Amino acid sequence: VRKLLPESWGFLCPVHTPDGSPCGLLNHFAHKCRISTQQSDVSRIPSILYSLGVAPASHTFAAGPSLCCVQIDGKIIGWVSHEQGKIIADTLRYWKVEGKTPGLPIDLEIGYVPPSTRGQYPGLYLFGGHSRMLRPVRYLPLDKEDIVGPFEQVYMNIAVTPQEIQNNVHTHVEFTPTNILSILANLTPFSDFNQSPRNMYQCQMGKQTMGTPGVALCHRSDNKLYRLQTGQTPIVKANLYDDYGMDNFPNGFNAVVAVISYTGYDMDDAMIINKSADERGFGYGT
Amino acid sequence: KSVVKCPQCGNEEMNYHTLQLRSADEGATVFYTCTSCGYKFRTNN
Amino acid sequence: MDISKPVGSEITSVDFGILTAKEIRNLSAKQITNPTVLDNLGHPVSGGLYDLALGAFLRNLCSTCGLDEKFCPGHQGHIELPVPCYNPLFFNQLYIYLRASCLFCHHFRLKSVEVHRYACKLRLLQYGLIDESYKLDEITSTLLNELKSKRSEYVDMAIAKALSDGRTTERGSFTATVNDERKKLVHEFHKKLLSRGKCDNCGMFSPKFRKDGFTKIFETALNEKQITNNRVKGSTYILSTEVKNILDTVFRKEQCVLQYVFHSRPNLSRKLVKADSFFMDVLVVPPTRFRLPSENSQNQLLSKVLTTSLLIRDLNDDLSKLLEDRRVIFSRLMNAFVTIQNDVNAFIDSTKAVPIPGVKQALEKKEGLFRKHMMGKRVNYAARSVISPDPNIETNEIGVPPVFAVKLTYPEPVTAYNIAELRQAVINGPDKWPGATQIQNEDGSLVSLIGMSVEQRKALANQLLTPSSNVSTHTLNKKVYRHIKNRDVVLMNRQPTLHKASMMGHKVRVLPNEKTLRLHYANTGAYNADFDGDEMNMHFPQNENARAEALNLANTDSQYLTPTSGSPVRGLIQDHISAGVWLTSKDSFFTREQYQQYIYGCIRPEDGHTTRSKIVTLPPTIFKPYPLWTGKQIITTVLLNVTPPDMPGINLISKNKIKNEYWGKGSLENEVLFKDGALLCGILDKSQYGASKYGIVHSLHEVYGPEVAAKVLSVLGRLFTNYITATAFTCGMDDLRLTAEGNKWRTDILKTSVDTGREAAAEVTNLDKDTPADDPELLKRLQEILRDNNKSGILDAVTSSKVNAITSQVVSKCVPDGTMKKFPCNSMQAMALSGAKGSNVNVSQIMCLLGQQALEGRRVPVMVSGKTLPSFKPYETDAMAGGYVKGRFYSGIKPQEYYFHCMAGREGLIDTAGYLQRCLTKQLEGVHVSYDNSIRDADGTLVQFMYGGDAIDITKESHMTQFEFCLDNYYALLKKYNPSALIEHLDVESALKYSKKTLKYRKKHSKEPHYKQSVKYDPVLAKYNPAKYLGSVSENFQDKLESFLDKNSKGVNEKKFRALMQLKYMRSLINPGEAVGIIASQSVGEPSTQMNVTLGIPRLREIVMTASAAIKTPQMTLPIWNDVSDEQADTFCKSISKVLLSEVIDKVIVTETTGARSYVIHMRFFDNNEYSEEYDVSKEELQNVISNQFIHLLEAAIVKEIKKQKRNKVQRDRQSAIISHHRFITKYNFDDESGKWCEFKLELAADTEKLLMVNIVEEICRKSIIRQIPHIDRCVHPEPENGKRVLVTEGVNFQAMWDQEAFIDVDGITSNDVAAVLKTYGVEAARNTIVNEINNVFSRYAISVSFRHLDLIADMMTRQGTYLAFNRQGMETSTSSFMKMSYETTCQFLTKAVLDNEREQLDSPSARIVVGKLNNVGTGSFDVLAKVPNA
Amino acid sequence: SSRHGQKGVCSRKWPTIDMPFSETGIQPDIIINPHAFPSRMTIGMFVESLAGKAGALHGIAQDSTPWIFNEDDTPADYFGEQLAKAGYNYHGNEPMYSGATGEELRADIYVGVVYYQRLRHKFQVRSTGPVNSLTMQPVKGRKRHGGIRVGEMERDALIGHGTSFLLQ
Amino acid sequence: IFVYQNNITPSAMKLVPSIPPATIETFNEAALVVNITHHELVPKHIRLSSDEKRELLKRYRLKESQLPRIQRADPVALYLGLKRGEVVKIIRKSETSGRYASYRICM
Ligand SMILES: [Zn+2]
Ligand SMILES: [Zn+2]
Ligand SMILES: [Zn+2]
Repeated sequence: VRKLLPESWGFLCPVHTPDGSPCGLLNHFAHKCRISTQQSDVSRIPSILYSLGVAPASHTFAAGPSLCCVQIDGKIIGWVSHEQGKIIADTLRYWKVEGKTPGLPIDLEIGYVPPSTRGQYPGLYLFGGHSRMLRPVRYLPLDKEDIVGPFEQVYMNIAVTPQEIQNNVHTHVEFTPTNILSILANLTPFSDFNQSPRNMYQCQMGKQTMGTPGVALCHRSDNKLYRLQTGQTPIVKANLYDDYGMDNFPNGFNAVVAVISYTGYDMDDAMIINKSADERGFGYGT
Repeated sequence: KSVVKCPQCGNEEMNYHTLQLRSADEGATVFYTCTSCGYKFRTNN
Repeated sequence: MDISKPVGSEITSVDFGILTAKEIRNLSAKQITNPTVLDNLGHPVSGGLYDLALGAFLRNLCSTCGLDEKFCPGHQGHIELPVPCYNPLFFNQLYIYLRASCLFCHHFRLKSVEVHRYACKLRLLQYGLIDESYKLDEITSTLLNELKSKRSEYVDMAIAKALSDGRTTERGSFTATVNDERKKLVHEFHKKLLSRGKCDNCGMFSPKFRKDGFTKIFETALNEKQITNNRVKGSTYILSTEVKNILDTVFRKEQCVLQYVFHSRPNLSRKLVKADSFFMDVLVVPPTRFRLPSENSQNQLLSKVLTTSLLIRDLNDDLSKLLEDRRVIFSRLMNAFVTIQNDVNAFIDSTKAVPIPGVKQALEKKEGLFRKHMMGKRVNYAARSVISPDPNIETNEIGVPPVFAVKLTYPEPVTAYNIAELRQAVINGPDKWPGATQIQNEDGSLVSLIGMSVEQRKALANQLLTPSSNVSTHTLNKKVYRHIKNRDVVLMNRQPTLHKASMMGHKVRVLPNEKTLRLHYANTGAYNADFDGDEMNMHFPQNENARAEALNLANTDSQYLTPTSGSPVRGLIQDHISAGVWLTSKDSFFTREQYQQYIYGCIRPEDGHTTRSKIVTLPPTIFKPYPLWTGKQIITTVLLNVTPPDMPGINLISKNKIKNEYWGKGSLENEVLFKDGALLCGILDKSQYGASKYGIVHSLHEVYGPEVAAKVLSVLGRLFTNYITATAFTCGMDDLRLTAEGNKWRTDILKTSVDTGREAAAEVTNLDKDTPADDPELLKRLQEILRDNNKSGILDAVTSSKVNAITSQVVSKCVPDGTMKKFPCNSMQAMALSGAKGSNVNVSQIMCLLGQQALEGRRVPVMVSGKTLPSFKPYETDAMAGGYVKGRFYSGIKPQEYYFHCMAGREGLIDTAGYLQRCLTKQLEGVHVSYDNSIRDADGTLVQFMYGGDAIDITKESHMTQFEFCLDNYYALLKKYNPSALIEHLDVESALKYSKKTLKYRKKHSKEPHYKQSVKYDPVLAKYNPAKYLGSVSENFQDKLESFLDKNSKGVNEKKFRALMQLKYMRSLINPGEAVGIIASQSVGEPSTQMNVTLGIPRLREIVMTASAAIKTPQMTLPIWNDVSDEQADTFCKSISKVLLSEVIDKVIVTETTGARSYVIHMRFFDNNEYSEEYDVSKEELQNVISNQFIHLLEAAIVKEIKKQKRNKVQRDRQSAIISHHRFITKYNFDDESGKWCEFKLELAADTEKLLMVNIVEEICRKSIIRQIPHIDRCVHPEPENGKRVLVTEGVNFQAMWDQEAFIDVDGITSNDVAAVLKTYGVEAARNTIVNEINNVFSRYAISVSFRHLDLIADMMTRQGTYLAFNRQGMETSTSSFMKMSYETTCQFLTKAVLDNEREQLDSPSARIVVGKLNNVGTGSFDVLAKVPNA
Repeated sequence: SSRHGQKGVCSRKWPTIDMPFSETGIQPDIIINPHAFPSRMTIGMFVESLAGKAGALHGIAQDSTPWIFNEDDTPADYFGEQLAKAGYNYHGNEPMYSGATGEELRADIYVGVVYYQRLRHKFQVRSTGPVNSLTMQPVKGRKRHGGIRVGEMERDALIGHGTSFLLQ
Repeated sequence: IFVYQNNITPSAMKLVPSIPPATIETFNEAALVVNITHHELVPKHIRLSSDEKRELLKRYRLKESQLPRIQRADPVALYLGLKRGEVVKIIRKSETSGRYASYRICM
């Protein structure tokens, strides 16, 4: 249950997870994974599925995987063939992205499950309720923002960058390959070079820093509060650093760091500081 | 026994993806979307 | 403890007993009666729980002794109970004797002649007469008076025979193995005592009793069927006074039997055992010191006893006043009998009556009293802080801050030699170092120096050394509690202290500025202590006994070789190893100034390091044009000044981790060469100094001693630090690059990897190769692989094996041949080749190729859709899609390559997230080397007759068979043993006479195997004491010496050298007093930290801890003969295999017609040519499974579901016989001409509702065996390990492999299951199966724990001739009561101790910490006796 | 700690005149060991040292959002060419001198600025003090001047050396 | 000794200890197929005389009951036919020392 499953692409962060006992269980969203919070527009979708070929569920006489079942938010709208049920599931994506249809919202989750030998149970499971997980993705015919859920994602092909789009297999592409990482995960620089246990520790040790909590500390009466005195914006920063306003909250300082065995005192994990560095207020906090 | 020629810039590399949109009676719409220059269009039947 | 306040008397033994009621009335101070604790005005009520007679309480004097709170020891009182209540510690055994006894003659119901037999068998077992109790059974109304004479005369005869033949004292002999036969016999006694119908003396019944749990008792209704014997003889809650009114009369008639049941030791006190001993008429309240308020829970439990005790006294007032009132007062008084019982239950046992914690639960578990406050204690004069790394400290020292040097203090008694340095120390005072914080005067006074000025403090410096003013203190002197100086000793200690080298004795050296403990780098390999904020405990011993042990015995220089393997665990780690690769280069040349600065910067003669009082140097390597000193010549003169003079230099030929191809063309810098102590060639590496065997530090250890070698690591630790602060060491982005040649090599082998994922796809799926990835048949078959976990494992292992071959082609070309900056100038590569930090797989993943990211033996997991990830198409045959990443940490990995690498990164963090060693060390704590060289338990019982068979120390045997090293160092080892100064005390000649009577005998034999050999002789080691007789060595050492000394032939001759290895052996003997059982059990638990059959820590769980007779996966190894072929082996595996009927059937077609339910079970097999080749099942054998085995199981499942739905001539006569045996089969047939099908009709009634009858057939066919050898599932013929032909089966049945003589070597059948080789092959074959299977659990992980530890853990587990576990069920046969009470289930061992009236000699180390004795292992294994000159 | 999972305690605040110094005269205010890098494989710290040093010279920032660099254009080539146009070394190195002996060090030492973080995280002693009321053993607790525990695993380590007066 | 085919009547097992001092031993015919003392994992077991039992107990200063124990029911002390309380000598092969003689007693 603690595993990093492949279905978490763009919804859960790979690195931002603690080490030790909450590992794998406590984990964080991606920074572009927004959560549905209001019931989406549903009442015109059964009207425009009957115009696509779906027989109504009153007088249908069908069951099982030999057909595919059309469900909107948990109720059967009707029955349609596996052939047509992918045809009437590609227009519902084409018409929700090209927003000229007055019944299909952009926030809809059209999860088509294709028929397969001993796979998942087939059907067309439309979802529009509360509390869903949603991520943005760019839809290649008529390039616009499409919003997809995890139940919808596991059967469709997105590309991580438009220089890797392969023809007749890739439907979508991502806006950027960094909307899968969390807040704290984008902010570690050159993270595609570090070993992965060393990216996960910085999500642990970036939020154990004596930084600046806020600026309104006079009107705060918190029982323990760590404030670093002279923070600096980084030279080497991500582009989401400017975007979240992390310059309002400086968590450190640009130190001239030498990689040298000179001292003898700094071997295993330990380091040293220039003595006259923090005679001048280097790393000082209260 | 189970063993038994993009028109704007000019480049042959340009992506495409087809969908059969409304029914099996019509033709699959052949969409085209560029990377070199950025012109996009479609083709039905 | 004060060393000038001795103690005369010591506890010798303890013995467990029960307070009778007469004692605790005479014992008591004042009985207390009202259930209130303290009334108003703050003063406690007199007569209650807090009482001034029970002790001083809150500034108020004791009413018994008249002392205040600081000096009153506390006093016990008692409370009266009006009825004798049960003791919940003894109700489990009272109800045994409450039963099994007739209520008329008040004997037991078992016959008195056989109750006399157990009283005579248990008398002999009180003494050391375990044999004669079995001879007593061979001794067999008038003759029973003479049979009870003959049995009793033999008991009295055998005691006086053994007591006169020096065998058993009148105190009795009580070892472990007579505690076994005693507990077995009393369990035998109590078993058939309870199972009786009538008393065999007065022949009638007695009403049976009922146990409601605790707190109550019930008798049952006597049946009307057997009341008639109660007339020809001429339910009810019974009282606790009615139970005692039987068991008094029972325990009087049968005094001669329970006198020996309730006594382990012979009863020299002649105390009669009573039934009042099982009740408790009078509680004892603890003193008021031990129940002070936090009120306290023991005052709350005693309150409800006293609250009930006044109700039941007032309820008895009406009984003195007296019919309607008599009826109600006695059904309510009897309600108060259960409640005052239920209170004293809940007082003692909180679980036998959310709740208030009782008296038992203050003792039982961890966070209790034995484990939280006796075996482990909070300590004084101790400290704890974070450690930081520190060079320049002399490797046996610790760096203590001034904040530690001021608080911690030591009692120095003043003498003539102290009063110069201890007068100045007492002037400095408490806040100056080196100072003093107190003075303890002669009369036990104590003068604190904190609130004193400098004038008063100098005045007491002259009162310090005065003659004593009193005659009573005329021999004492004042003790100044000085500060800790630089000569003191310290126990450093880091948790978890998994082995004994994690708690070492350091010298001290204060530092004047910084506020943290400081530790040298050669100690981090022992404590497992990286300096990432780790902290560790510092203990300061307070007397000269403990100072002499943390300097000589638990010293950190003594602990160079770990006792796990014998390998060194001390050495330099990261920057010193990288500096010695640069310093011992051929490029290193030093001028006259740079040479002499490096040598003095590490030697410093004024700190006591050199041995010459003048730093001697060498002539330079080059003289002209100007003199220069090579870096080989630094470490030559470094090793020349720390070595003792007039002793020759070391001769050493070793190698290192760096090959000759990294240096150039024709370099010889792989081998190191010390000749005359001079480094003539080679690079000093991790293999030389470090935790590496046979280095130069490990060779300085054997030749020059443990003090000279540990001084080298100080000097080399500073010589490689002063070289670094002038000639530094860096690693940059330049070090991570390949050439444009080397990148082109990388991007050409990695272009092969695109078709690799598809060649591995078509090979697993058994398509023909060169098929496209979008083949509709490849994609059809890859979906079937995904749906099975097993078939996906053989796809994720073939693809993994091919892309890890594309990985190795990149690495074995692009590095070192194609790296841009090269060795030694390349530094990422240098510190990986040198063992400084990193591996070669770490520089591979940076510079070449990051590789197949492996999950739990697999590739990256796949979704339901066949996609591995949203970026890839479903079911693609790409190597990149499975987790094989082509990127590196220098260039960068793609976003889908990064999500795969975060899977394997997370798994290593889940696999990161202590009781095997606890169960081991508690059983083995007292096992020590005796002075017989014969290791044995603390109570005297014997484990091994010699330690490992040779009694040599693991930490003294690393060079014992390094014979060619010692021949190069003959004149250096002869100085450290000095054989000429040892001839006067030892017998040189006699053991060498017997050393040839056995060597010449054994070579003349050994043509035969070991069941024939009448050996005629002990080995020379089990007859002569090897510590005293020279030449008494082990047989392997005698052979390996005489095999070494035979092959090669080289001013030392052939016979001066064998007379030195026989003396190096004798000094390598293990010392008498070594705590072996701890060391053997710290060398198994601590290597378990780094951890088709079970493996690892669950394998050690089954062997050591549980003694699993029902092992999880038993196997058996069958040696194939050298005559039969491999074709006669795999067709022999097919004759030993559980072939189910499920394994032979293609499909079963039922056919159900009704309208008598007609089932037509037509079952279809495979082709007869096909299942007579894969399983060797014949056509006629398959018929006899259906004829007699399948259908009778099928008929017992059709009826079983009906019972629970109520809620030609050879064939037609065969058909009629199957109908005749069975119930509702009307037709039967079988394919005789082809063996392909089988069909049998199956009728029922019509009352039966519809059965499934396919899911029945699917369950009966999986339980129907064609042929089966019992307890054996499958026989596998693997590849031949070690050149021998091995036939592994998946079960244990030794009998049925004895028939297969013609295929299997039956006298070589080894196994895996120890409790089955114990049963068929005896005790000494279970002892070898336990050693070899506790070995291959370490042989897998390349962990080499020596066989001396595995041998004692074997011989401890088989000491009783059985296979005993290391748990509480395997330690019941043990003498030490406090050992078992400190382990677990304390009050179950407490009541088994006190019912047996068990006296213990305080021999185990667990029982010498409960009572505070000195431990009998190591230093307390002998007395020290002073010779006084006059009479 | 850096932003790359590299934490380490302070050993000693090393004096400025005993620190190495470049030809430009700057002296580093953190020394990190070159051995923390191979077993940890935080190569992203090494390219922050190039990008940090090159950006302080030109007065620019650089982005470091991941996957802006292909395998073709290594950032060691993107940030090395910026260090070469400032007069500094392409490989991020700088010539430094010993602070103690004043000598030219062998290799050019790899320096640069990297963003550091100060983390947030002890020292009890006891000679004598208060004891317990039930057992007369030292009190549990740092704030109450109490002692440390010699437990059961510490007990048989003292048996295991055979030292019998240290355990007493 | 008394080798039988399948089973002895449990009331007929009342006679095999019945006559002293003449002991009666009892073995299967299916258990005596392979001699267990020929196995590679068992050592050479030799029972000690009473004059060599005492010299063992004198050298190590032992009681009779402090030795390591062998059962009376394991198949090696049924092979030799050991009566309770006589020491057997075990010539045991080791990995590091070779042969070393150890001893067990049957209780
Ligand atoms: Zn274009
Ligand atoms: Zn008192
Ligand atoms: Zn009776």
